[PDB]
Amino acid sequence: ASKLRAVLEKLKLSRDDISTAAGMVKGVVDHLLLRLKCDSAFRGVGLLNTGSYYEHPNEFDVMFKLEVPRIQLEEYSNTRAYYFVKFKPLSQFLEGEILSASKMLSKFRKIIKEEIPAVTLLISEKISVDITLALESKSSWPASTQEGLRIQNWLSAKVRKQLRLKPFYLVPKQEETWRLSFSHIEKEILNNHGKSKTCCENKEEKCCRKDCLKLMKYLLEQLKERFKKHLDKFSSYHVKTAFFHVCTQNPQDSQWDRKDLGLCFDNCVTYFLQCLRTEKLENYFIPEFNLFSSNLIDKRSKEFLTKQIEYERNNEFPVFDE
Ligand SMILES: [Zn+2]
Repeated sequence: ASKLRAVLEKLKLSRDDISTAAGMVKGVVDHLLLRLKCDSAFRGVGLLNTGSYYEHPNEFDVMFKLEVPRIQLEEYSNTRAYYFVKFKPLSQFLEGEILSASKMLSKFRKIIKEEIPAVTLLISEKISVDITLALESKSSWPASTQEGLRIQNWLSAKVRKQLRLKPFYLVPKQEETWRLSFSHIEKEILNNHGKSKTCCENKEEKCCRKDCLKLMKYLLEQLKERFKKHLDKFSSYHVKTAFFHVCTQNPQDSQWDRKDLGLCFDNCVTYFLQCLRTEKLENYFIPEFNLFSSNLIDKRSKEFLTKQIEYERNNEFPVFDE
């Protein structure tokens, strides 16, 4: 549809500005990586490479991963996503048997501080980088994910098995808990997203999946930008999660034809609206973890965002107007 394509054209205008800043961040990040490598605790550290930039302007997100030897997890309450970690030289942060996140974060923060979720939010001039520490575990994924990643009918059972052989990550968050992270898998599915292995590799198989995700993120950004903080709790992660569920529901590449961009976008919006109304948005990897629970976002805010998105959809997205 013309309006949506005009919006996608407008977003392209900002590409080089994002590009150039990325190389400035990358220079600083490359610089911290080497100094973190000197410290005993962080000697194995490396760059995970994930998030918006890696997937397809002043804000950037970077994850530092650290290989931790044979890990053992303990689920904080019945949270599904939060854990204490223990083992089957990081013993300096051991609270007896349990790895202290705030001990690890304090030194991690101090080293970067010396050099100059999120751990560090740091600055080169008008560049905000969030830097996150992630423990890497090459073990089987925890049981809370056993019913997650429901890609079998879309990306295939074989791909699901291959993805679950990859490591998983833990990011520091009733204190001292770590949360599961699969940002590496999120990037892999967005960049290898078709039922056809050649989806978006030639002119006959251009789908509109990525453009739909971009449009959904831009929709939420624009609605937030209009308010000085009713929508503070909503993030691009909610939009991305909802988008993954919509790919599951529409597994065929022929359901994402570029010429059907308007209909595909409507699908994404209508699903996100359903999530708002039912107050349920399951983490794509951890189904019992409800991103839209009342513990996380009050009923009123969810109700409020429902009204605006409903208004936008019923009037052809005036927020996207010239
Ligand atoms: Zn494609």
